[PDB]
Amino acid sequence: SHMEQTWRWYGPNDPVSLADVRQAGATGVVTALHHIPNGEVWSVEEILKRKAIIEDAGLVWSVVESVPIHEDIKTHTGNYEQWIANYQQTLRNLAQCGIRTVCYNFMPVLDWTRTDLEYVLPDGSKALRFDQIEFAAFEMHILKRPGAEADYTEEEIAQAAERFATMSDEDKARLTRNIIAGLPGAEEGYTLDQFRKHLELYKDIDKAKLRENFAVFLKAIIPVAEEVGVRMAVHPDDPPRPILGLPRIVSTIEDMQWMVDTVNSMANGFTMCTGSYGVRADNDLVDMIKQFGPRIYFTHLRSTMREDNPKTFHEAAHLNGDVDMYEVVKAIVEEEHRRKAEGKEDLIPMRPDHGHQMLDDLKKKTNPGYSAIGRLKGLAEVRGVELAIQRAFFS
Ligand SMILES: O=C(O)[C@@H](O)[C@@H](O)[C@H](O)[C@H](O)CO
Ligand SMILES: [Cl-]
Ligand SMILES: [Mn+2]
Repeated sequence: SHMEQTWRWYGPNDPVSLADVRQAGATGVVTALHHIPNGEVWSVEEILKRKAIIEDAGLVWSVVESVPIHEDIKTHTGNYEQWIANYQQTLRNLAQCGIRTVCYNFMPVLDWTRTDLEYVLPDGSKALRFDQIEFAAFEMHILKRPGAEADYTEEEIAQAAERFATMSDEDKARLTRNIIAGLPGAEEGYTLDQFRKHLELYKDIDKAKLRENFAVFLKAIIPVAEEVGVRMAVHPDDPPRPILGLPRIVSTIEDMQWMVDTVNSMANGFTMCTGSYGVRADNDLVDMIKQFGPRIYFTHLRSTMREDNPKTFHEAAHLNGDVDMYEVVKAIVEEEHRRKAEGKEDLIPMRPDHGHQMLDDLKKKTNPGYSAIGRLKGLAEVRGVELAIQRAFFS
């Protein structure tokens, strides 16, 4: 009702129109200039061109998601100094156009990851899924990483061998593309060969080293962001665990605390993605919002469901997964109200994040799972929760 409701739109080529977005009830668009090569500067011209298309629909461009961080920055090799300079200028250009929140990630090599893009739920709709056994089969029988066996239980290894033996040639190709070619929003894509040689750049890069590389980026970017009035909102790792022998360093509350200890400026903040942090049971989403609320500048309000094997998860309906959506929304609303009580008034934009593929969308070739109807449904569910919390606790 008063909640700042936003919606990820990929641009003119997105099958979801800006009319669909408005009818969904979003007043704000989340988007990026996806066509601009990784690490190059986003010109004012390109920015204003996207901004105008959105304003034309009677919407506003609320959040950027994402400005990509070149791999040379994450490995701290090659042209990193130039890429950082460009990233800085992108932020200058963005703020000059009046776009003041930037979402970004530090997932190395791979972005957000799923093994199955078309998992049929009992109601007949389709969800994204991360099957631990599918993923083990990829790592040990397709990628053949040495020695990936250390990331798995004996039983999972036996199961991975069995699943692989039932896979068709095309099952194996699809699994591979699913994992490495890039899902919607990802700024990197690989063939198996490209992927395998890219992993080698990380043979001497452990958790501590990646943190060091991230620190170089933050200390360079945050002062520019602060100077220019832009707030940075880091998106967590998805899944928030180390995969493929590579570290993942935006997964837990310790990692969030590390980021604040590294750069104190308020320009250094967070995207509270409940779908991603919520994958692992040990993340206390509500505590995360209580502790880091002042720095939460963007939320993704979706939910996942862990299965019998707790590393296997699929995307749930927004109110029926592992995320206690009531408690999460309550904490966000309480954060917005303390801002208001400290004198300001500074809402936290939300987007429904992912949706199931359902109704008309089942007959379409869709961006997984950025189809419209499922995302509309999640948006509406969360709208309702938030409105009732406003009336029950803040009327
Ligand atoms: O939670 C997620 O995985 C999503 O929000 C992503 O689709 C999005 O691209 C994020 O910015 C991570 O790259
Ligand atoms: Cl969205
Ligand atoms: Mn998210």
